[PDB]
Amino acid sequence: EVQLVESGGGLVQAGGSLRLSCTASGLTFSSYAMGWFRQAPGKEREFVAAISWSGGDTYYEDSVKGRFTISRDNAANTVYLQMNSLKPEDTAVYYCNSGGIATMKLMDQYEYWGQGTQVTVSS
Amino acid sequence: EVQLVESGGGLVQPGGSLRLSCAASGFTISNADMRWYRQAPGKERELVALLLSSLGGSTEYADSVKGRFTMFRDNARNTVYLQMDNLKAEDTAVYYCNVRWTDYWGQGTQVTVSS
Amino acid sequence: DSGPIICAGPIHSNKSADIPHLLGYSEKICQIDRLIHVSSWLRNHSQFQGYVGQRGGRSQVSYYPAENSYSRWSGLLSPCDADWLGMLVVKKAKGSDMIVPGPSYKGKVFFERPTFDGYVGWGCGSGKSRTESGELCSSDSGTSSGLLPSNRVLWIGDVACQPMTPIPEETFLELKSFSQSEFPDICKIDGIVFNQCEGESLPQPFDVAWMDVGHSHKIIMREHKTKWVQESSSKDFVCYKEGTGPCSESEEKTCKTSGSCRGDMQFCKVAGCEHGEEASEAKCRCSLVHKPGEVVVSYGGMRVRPKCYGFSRMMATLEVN
Repeated sequence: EVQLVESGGGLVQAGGSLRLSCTASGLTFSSYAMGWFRQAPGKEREFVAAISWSGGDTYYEDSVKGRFTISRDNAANTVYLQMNSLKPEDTAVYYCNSGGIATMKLMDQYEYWGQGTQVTVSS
Repeated sequence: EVQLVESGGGLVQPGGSLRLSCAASGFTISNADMRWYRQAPGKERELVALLLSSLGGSTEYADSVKGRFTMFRDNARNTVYLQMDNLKAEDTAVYYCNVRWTDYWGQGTQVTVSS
Repeated sequence: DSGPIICAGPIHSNKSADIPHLLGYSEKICQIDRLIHVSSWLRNHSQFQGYVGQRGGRSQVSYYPAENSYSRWSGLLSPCDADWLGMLVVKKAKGSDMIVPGPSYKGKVFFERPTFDGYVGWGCGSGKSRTESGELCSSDSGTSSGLLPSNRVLWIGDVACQPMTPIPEETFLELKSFSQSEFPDICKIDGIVFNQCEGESLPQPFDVAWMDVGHSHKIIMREHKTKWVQESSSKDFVCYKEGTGPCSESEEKTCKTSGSCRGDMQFCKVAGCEHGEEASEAKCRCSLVHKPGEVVVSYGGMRVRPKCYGFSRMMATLEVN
């Protein structure tokens, strides 16, 4: 009955900045390690970022390491993802999920997905 | 003190019927879970039938004797029975009366099923 | 429920796949996460083939009671987890072992409870499942595919196992004297001879706090004040790769001793991290397990650190006159 509905999309311009949020309910936030995933149009899902329970350990995709910053707030059960220096190639629907700190890149154990937020960047 | 007597065994052709008995002295079966055991010659023991007075008095049988063994208890005569039906030659063993979670055991009776 | 420590739930394909013995501590933690230890235990003892914890992992293992204080802390190790790490051994159940009533035993394949002597685990054979009593294995089409979900595993008690600092015999005998003075109305616990008694009642369920300082038998207490302390030793850190899985022996030893592996700040002061460049995907990274530390118990005057501190269900024979 895990229900993690996210928000933060829009049509930000090239080089813009947007902040996404994902509220997780029905599951212990402070123990799960959350991650953000993307979906380019007409393509499968890719791992983007992850964060440990304490918020001290994060990893990114190599192409997006230069800008993104994922931080978590255990008080209101939200996981965030700063989007700095956007590029036109970042147009994708961002899905917030959870489960495991190491076994995160492989997108095979992921039952179910959030509604997702559509983020599109115009040149 | 606690003594369980065991009786009711004997010889019987396959497909017969027989009823065992197990008197309990020093305590009441109305509030004690009871198990029936059997040890065929040359091999170890295993559960046969349980009357879990702690689970609402529900009877319960092993898959090997299910559909052929019936277990029930009446508190008036302080005895527990095991009605056996459609006995095959595989059931020739010595049957024990054992109180759950304790080492009180019966002396054992021989039930032989053969032609 | 708590989260996985390292790895998410397994997705098993071949039910006869061999379970290797990986030396890495983080690899052992990942195996614990995927309920590989319970699968290997069932294979070794109960003639079982396949895996438990399929698609669910360790997060959704059944507990008795459902509300468990130590379950919500992922880093706290259960007796089975301690078994996979070599701390203790979970024995195969014998005829004399007692199965506590109250838990829902229908459909379970494995369930363990901490006894007054050691730790006992019951397991059902392949293609079989425990009945409602918990005393019998019966045929079941559900546990036939060879892959079973985590709801088939039951763990009894609010147990937490940890590294133990050894204590001498005099302290143990003083603690036993305190326990026997504090429990004058108990004669037998799980068939192990407690204080002398000429009159034995029927065994009854008994919920009581206990510790496993480590000797002939456990110590059960009624009054106690348990404190938690964080030492941030090498056991409190688990090192993993970027997204693939846990690191091997060599990488783990490199990061945990040489101090050239980046991670979080706690690991940075405890051991030392790598700084400067950031393209270290191959290099391992280490974080701290989500546990409140190790329990120090202040019971019977002088205070001790137990091996396992828990609140489980045992069997007691009360005194009669």
